[PDB]
Amino acid sequence: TASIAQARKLVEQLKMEANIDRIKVSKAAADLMAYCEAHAKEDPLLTPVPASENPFR
Amino acid sequence: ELDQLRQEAEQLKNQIRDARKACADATLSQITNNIDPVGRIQMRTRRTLRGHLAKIYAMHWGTDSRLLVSASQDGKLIIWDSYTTNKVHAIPLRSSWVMTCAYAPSGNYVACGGLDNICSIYNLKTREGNVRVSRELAGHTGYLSCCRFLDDNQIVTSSGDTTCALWDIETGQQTTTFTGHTGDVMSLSLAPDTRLFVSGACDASAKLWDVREGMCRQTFTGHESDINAICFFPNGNAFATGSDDATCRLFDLRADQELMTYSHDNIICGITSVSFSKSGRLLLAGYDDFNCNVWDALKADRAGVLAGHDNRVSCLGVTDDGMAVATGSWDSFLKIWN
Amino acid sequence: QVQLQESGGGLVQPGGSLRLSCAASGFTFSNYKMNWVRQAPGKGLEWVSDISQSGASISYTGSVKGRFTISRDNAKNTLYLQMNSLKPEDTAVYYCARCPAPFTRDCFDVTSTTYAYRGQGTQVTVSS
Amino acid sequence: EDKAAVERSKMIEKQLQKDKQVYRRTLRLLLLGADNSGKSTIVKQMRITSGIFETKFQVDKVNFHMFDVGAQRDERRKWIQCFNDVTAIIFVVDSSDNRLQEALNDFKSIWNNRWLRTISVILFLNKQDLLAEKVLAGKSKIEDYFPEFARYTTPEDATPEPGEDPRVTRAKYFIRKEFVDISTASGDGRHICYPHFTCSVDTENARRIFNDCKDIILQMNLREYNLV
Amino acid sequence: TNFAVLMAHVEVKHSDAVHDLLLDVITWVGILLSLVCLLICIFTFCFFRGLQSDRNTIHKNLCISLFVAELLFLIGINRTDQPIACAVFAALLHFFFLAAFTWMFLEGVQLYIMLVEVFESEHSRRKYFYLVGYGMPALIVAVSAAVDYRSYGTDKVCWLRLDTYFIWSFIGPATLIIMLNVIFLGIALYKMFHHTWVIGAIALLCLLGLTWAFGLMYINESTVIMAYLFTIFNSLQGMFIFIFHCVLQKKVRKEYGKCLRT
Repeated sequence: TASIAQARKLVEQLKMEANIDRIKVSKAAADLMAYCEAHAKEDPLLTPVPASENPFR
Repeated sequence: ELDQLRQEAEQLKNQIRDARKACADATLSQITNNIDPVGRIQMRTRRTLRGHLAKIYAMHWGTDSRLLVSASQDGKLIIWDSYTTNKVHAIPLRSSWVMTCAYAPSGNYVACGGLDNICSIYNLKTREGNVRVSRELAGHTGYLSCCRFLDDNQIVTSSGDTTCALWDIETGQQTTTFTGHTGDVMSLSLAPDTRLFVSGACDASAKLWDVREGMCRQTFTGHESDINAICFFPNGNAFATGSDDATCRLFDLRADQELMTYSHDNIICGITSVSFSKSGRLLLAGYDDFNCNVWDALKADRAGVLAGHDNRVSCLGVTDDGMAVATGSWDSFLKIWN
Repeated sequence: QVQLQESGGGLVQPGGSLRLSCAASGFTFSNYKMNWVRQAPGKGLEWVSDISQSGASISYTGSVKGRFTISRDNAKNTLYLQMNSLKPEDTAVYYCARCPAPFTRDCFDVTSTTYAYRGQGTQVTVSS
Repeated sequence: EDKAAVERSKMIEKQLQKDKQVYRRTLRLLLLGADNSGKSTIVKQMRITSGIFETKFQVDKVNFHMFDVGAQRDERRKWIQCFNDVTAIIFVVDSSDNRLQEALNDFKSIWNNRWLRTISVILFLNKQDLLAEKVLAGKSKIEDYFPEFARYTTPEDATPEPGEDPRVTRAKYFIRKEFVDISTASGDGRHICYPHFTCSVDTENARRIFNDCKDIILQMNLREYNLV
Repeated sequence: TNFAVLMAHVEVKHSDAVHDLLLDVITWVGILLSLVCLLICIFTFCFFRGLQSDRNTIHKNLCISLFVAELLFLIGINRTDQPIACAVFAALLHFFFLAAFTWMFLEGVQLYIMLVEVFESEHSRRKYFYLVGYGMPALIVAVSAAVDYRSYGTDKVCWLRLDTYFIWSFIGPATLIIMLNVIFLGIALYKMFHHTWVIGAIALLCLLGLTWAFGLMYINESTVIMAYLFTIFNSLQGMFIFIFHCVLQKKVRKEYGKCLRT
């Protein structure tokens, strides 16, 4: 009865996955935007650094 | 009965779909109509490391952002110093069909794997100054795809038998086994705190795993074909996925669904490698049309192209302090950009 | 979430006729190549016919040459098999099959070990 | 302490030069077939949880490495991309009718894949004596599975082996004709198929692989001169 | 003294027309048209990483030898007024033209070992290439000077003499080389008709110095058409080499595009 066991496991997993607290999407968008704005001054690939302090030049 | 179980599965799926559709109030593109575009991003090649004889499949950066390891389909693993283009080590392997590499966070060990279903761990700094094979880990029943370190004594692997595993090195035995996928498992990524990790597995599905317990926490769907690369966002609250259907997507672990799609009407080739930047503003991706693309992760509009390779682009990586970007491709060269 | 569901089938006397219709959901329908598969008692997985993106290329197995017809319905997202003048050795379970990748002409879709994008099937029984 | 670093780099470069010289003159082949075929016999027929097996042989002072796939699943669309630079793919077929349609489909799918469009295939139609006895006895009829054997005639330019019934010749050349039609359906001219007939106990396979590899490299050299 | 004195064993050629002016103009126009393509060829074959191989080696050396020989021919052929100051030009001209012909021969030998002996070999043969390219010219010049060293300079021009047969110390070997190159050429074309076009076969006519045999059959008048063909075709060797191996090659042109688009 491999199919029976597989179906039982699938139903148990789905049941365990239907009872988890969730929040709104706009909250996640706000969090990501805030993180992007917070560390913007330390991103050399987006904000180039002078040549004197560059390890590769 | 099988019919009752299938009906319960259908009802649970419908409940999930309803509760999920009851959460999309605002789109990412509407909340972001006041963001300055990053503009054109031009990148110039600063170095070119030569020495391999066949196609490269993997590379990992060191913790100090100076030393790196590379792995090729000719049975060799090279340790380079990027500042001066020196060679610090060359290591020959027992097998030519390598598919992964990893570099220890303490700088004392390396690991490799491939089509022999075996993970090999090599010691770097010994009293004699010679590199010798310290351990061989066996137990998988399918080819290994990726491996990453947690510390000097634990490791995590993912194989093509639809499984992942957590290994103890000193004893040489498996400690935990994670099961539940349906197809081949293609990539895994580790969190900054090293307590949760995510896996993508070639059936248009992705999963998140807890390490100390051994259970699946949540799963995500949405792609149309296989999944090829995966990596975390810096804060550990998101990740980004590429697929063989020529589309990239962004997933979140709290709202528990999809946020943004990166695609185009001309792009008809899949995605091979993906990795974020330091701030999370640039998403870099390798394609099968010989060049790499740089995507504004919040605007879903292209911002740059890197077009210096003559074959498929396989591996791509970013430093620990943000300086350089390293790419390796099927033409046996490796390039540093800044 | 790739989903395929079949309809039609049932019981039919030898020399009969039926029409198997399959519906899809979860992807664009035109970029792909589509196939037919069936499984008989005490057997593995077989192959019958294939049709390409536009419907301008067809291919059949020899045993159903001059019998069965395959159709792609783009606008209604459907695949069709007209089946006629039967034999008792058509008694089987029937699935559709989608190729794993878009914009290509290759297939690796017969695997027993749970190929992903495959249907649940319908039963065709022929007796008298 | 830059001098010591440069010294180490130079030693490593010397070692890599030796390694490259050794590597550049070894040919690599990939073996493919089905479970009911006899590729293991061929592996044991050639003389000089493991995931891959390797064998080595030497013919006319040239070294061949051959690879076979062991403990893997039956989905092949991911580890088949590791063999895009090999010299040749060796395909073994059980030509004793029924599962010939599966063999045809697998060969057709190998032929049309993007990462294998430049790679040549050497075709072995194994299981000859069984075919001879089966067709000669006549218990089973080939016309059931393939209706087109109801009109085929041997081409007038055929060169049959001596001491052989015409029926077995019709059968075997029909089976070969199917595969060659699938081969030349595309008609591109960048890669070629080579058919052969083999049995269970033979001693002339290394020479065939040798000669087809020589032809492959000759074509590749002629294309460099823009002279084909 | 136009260009065909290099291949001229019959010393009684004396004209009675205005042919000399036209021949001199053709020679000067031809050589200056070269020495501009050869520099491009040398730079292309030296400064590009993606083309390194034995064939590239032979091409680069052939170009260097041709450049030096033609420059020396232009500078110092009409200096018969200093008895000890171009009896040294003749030796340099001899040595460098011989080097050009030896590399032309190595082209055909290279053609042999990519179609007849198809497989790779155990050991690299670069040193033997550099030792046969510059060894035989030096040995021939040294032996020739040992046998006779006063014949380096004539009255009309200072090239090899003709009263004694010293001239056959350059015509002799060169001809022999041609007699082998054509052999190799046929072999290549043979495979074309037995194992499987015009552009490639014409392109091989320049590296193999096959046109140089026109100026051997030039003895009296009513044969002047041969020297014309020699002067027109051989003085433009650099132009043909550049056209065929630097413009119509996908590899070289793609490399140019890559290095220019940056």
